[PDB]
Amino acid sequence: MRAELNQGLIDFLKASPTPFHATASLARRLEAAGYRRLDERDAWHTETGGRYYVTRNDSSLIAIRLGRRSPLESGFRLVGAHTDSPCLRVKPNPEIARNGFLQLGVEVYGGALFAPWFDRDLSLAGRVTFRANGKLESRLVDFRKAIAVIPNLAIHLNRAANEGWPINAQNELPPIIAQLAPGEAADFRLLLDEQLLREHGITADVVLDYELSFYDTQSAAVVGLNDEFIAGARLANLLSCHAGLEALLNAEGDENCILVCTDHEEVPFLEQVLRRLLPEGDAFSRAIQRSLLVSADNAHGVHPNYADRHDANHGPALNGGPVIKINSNQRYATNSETAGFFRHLCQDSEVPVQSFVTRSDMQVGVRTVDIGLPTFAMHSIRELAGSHDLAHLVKVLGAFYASSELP
Amino acid sequence: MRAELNQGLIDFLKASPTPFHATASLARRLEAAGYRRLDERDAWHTETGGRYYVTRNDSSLIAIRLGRRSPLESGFRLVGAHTDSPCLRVKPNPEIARNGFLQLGVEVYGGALFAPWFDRDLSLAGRVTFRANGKLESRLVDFRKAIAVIPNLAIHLNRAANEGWPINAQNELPPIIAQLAPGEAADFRLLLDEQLLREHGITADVVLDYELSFYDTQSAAVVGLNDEFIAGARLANLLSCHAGLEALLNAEGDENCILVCTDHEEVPFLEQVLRRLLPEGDAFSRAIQRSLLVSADNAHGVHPNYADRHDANHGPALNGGPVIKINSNQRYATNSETAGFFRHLCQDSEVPVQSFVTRSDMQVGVRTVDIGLPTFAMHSIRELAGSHDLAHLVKVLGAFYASSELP
Amino acid sequence: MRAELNQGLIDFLKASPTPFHATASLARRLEAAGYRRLDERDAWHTETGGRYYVTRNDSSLIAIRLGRRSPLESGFRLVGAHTDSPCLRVKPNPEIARNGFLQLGVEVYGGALFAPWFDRDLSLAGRVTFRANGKLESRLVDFRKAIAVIPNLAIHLNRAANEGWPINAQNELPPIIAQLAPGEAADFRLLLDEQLLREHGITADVVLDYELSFYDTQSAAVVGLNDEFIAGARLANLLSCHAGLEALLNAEGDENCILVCTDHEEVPFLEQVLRRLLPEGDAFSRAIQRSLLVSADNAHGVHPNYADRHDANHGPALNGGPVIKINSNQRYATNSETAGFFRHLCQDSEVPVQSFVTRSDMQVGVRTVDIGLPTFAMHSIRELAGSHDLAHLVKVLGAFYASSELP
Repeated sequence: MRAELNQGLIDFLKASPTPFHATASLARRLEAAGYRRLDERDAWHTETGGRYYVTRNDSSLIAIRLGRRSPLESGFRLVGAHTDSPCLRVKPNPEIARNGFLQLGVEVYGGALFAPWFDRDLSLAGRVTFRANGKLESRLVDFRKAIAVIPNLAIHLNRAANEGWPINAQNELPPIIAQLAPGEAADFRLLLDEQLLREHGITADVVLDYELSFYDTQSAAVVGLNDEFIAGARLANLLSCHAGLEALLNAEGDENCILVCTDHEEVPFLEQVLRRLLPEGDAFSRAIQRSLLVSADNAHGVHPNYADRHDANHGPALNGGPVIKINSNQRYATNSETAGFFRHLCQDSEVPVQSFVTRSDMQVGVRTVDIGLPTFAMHSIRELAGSHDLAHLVKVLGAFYASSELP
Repeated sequence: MRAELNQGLIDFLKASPTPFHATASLARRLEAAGYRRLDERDAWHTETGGRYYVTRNDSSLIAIRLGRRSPLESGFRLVGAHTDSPCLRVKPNPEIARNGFLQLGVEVYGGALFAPWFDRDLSLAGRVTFRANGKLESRLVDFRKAIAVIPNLAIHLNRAANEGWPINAQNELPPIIAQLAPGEAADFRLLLDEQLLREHGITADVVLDYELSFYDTQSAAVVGLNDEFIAGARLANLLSCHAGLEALLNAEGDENCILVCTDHEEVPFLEQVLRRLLPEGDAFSRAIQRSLLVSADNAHGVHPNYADRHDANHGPALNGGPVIKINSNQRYATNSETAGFFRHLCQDSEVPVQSFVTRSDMQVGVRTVDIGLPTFAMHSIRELAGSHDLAHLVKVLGAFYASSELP
Repeated sequence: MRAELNQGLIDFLKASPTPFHATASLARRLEAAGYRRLDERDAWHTETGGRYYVTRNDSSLIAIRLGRRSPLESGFRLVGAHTDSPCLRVKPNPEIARNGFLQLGVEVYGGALFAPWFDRDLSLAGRVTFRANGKLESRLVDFRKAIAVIPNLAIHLNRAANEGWPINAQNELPPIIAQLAPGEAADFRLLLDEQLLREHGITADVVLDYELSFYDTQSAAVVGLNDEFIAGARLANLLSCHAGLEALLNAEGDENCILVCTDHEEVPFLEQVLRRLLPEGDAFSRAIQRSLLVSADNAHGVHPNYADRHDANHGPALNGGPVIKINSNQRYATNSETAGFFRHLCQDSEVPVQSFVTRSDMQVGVRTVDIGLPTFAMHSIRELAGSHDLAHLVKVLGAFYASSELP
């Protein structure tokens, strides 16, 4: 699957600057493929062999493909990933006016590496809540244009820059967006009002509150001498969202398949949705003990400039296939049964597979295997992954969704 | 003057990833406007009204517009800038093969800020010297494609990351360009030999040596909510080269005008060229003491996130015009006469002008005014300047080239 | 409201030295309003228009108003607060007899500020479990009288006292209660036995175990030149409990309303109670996704003597209204929809509203808005809040409970 798979990823990442936009993008694909949307507030609706999806807070999405087999006989095959990434979010009273500039105060979301955010052309996107015609409403907004930058202090006025300093997020991260005339008031909510007009044809009476992320206007791209790598924001964790969605949509077989993409993994929806697909009593527990969750988030590749940060025996290579993550050591994480099963699926699929244990010096109750695609620069504004690995992941996720018996 | 000057800047930066490429791009524009090349190795016959340029080492360039009066009487009007910028250069035996990767060893050129170089899509460009058909030759090469990246270490594996660490250039900076093998051999010279074929049709007996810089594939761009800023690598000092050239080519009047763009700022040609424009004896000193040099670098704008790093009285603004830079501790730097003359040309041109001396706790013999366009993130891989400043500098350098005479 | 409201608070604080006493004070008010206690051990027979409350461990309480529309169509309006505060609790073998005194060993509960506990007139209260007539029983006890003090070491014997020292909880906090005329054994359980007699007229065979907090005998009070402030212990979080209860008892409309006042916030009852209010299966998830929780905890006012400890843009004022708390790094916390809904509710009730994110350098699945009354000196033994703010919160919580539409 190429190449086409990698251009698909690049398009998905571009359409998905934010968990909201990721979720909307997953949704449009689910709907083009015949999946029907359920609202949790309504009575469902639900039919053996139906394909459905449900969202929560417009930022988390569960897709459900019911098969022929009873879950009380065959369980579910669940794939889990997450729609959020570390980033910079605009504060609720954000306007900072100094030395002729307008800046926006930000809060750090997740474990963001701060340095990489400097000297990048940033735009802004996310959810805005407002009142129009007596109604409380929300829409998504994406400025698209490069409107913000967080410049570094020049080396000439910060000479031990390369010796390193403790980056103060409060002081140092606020992006510059404009210059103000001598002259003039700053109103960020008025700018969101203008953006609602331009993007949706809507005129808000009052803009109330928002969840708006800065993001890099540089698109993801295949890089390297033989196109071995992909570079881009949000590879952790939209690459897995995309892989999982692609495997669900192409899935063969008779199994009950679930794709769970949740928000806030960088900080009950699944349980609550699964309990609604089941008769109650002992059904939930019987279904779950026959099920398996493949929990897909990125792993660290052994980095050649920082090799000793890895276990010599457990250094995953980019383009070396999914990594089974061991920490034995957490409750419902990889164990011998789930690791073994996954490992056998890889060999059946002719996909190489790696191992990684989190190095010796540095809830529904479903069995799980924790897996990751090897990744460098995790939590930077621009990460690096293998250009062969999306294909490997989609293939092994497809095999999982069609798999007959678990361990 | 609007988009056109800024778009012209963006095109010039994109054609000029290296001092060699900058020189070649200035030479092509000068030839298109009728300037002819003088070879330093040969006798020159130079006339009143002539338009010439001369290069040295293919990385430095002086353009000469002779007016109707001898420089012995009317002097020269010189604008100085530089073709080089801080960057990373490939070492002469650079292949590093570890953890399945091919990396290239690099040296830091100039006072580069290291951090901003991480997680960027890099290409490579510069001079290659080789033997073809027993002839020693050189050409320029630019791979164009993003073939390299210097990944950050993931936050998970470098958790104090945001608290700063002294980046080790020898260990941390070598870019990844490919995956090998095994036991595939790596030969960078062979790779240059292929690029010589692909780009120039040239076969090459042996590739001997090279001067190659990594550079960002992301183009420069107008950014900001009201398009107030320009972001790009090499704004220091290519912005000034371009302004000077645009001023030289368009300047009214008939003065003796010189544009000097030299390599190895950031670390005799001028004197040796200008001597050859004059008769023997005392002519040189006479013309020089009637001349004035505007030495155009970039200045630090007062940064709103780091504002107390400037003098409170001498904080220049992006888009507030050229800055006259004072340093009494020189050389032949700005003095009252040269600063006065510049300040008066600005007022006549209706261009605003600023001043700047450093915080008080931080040779031909030609009189000089040291000026700069205000700039943030000097010596990063991506700096920021004002989108109105280019027009301002071109106007005033234009008035300067048209001046008779001196303060 | 007034004035009455503030005296009502002062009285509630006085009757509520412990989570057990706060719970019994809420219970008594709820019974006098006609709400009826449901026992979690029993099957419930629950009716539209009902009026109920349930306690667990005698220290958490949930009050329920059932309206005539089903929660499946209209959701619940929940307000959450907590009955506990940081304090010093008596150890299980606590008698310390030294230098002629009797002291009681203490445990620190919550993140209490130590310094403020010194040089205060303390009493003692809480739950005593004992055997009387062979049977195992609990009662609440409150000594009322100032029986304990934790004195500072004098300046003369601690001359660097004002330069700060690390207060050791084990050694420095044990309060003095008496002098032993030795004599003379020290038996705390006997003392507790005498208090049971004095306060309840029961005679106890043996005192087994207890949960006893020291607390300040100084009543809460209106302070300030214009009576702008309220000072007293436990304003975090008994102000919110009080305001919630007042809002619930006076709420207009007939919506489904919950007041949840839980123990141990400072360190499943809600979920387990809500399920019993609904039919089987899908009713729970439907009701919840239609519900909203206003989670009411004190927030930090910007302190004029320590202002830079706030974001200069998000520095909430005492008497400036409830504060909407934003922290994007929490799963079911304020979001743009719940913030916006609450912001508009305040504007519609004519109540001023503020926002707070922290400085950037510093589970039933219900949607939530986290709010707080601006406060100084949490969690001292004596905190400070605005004397207008209780009125603001009671109004806005009234409007929420009377609100048909939820975000």
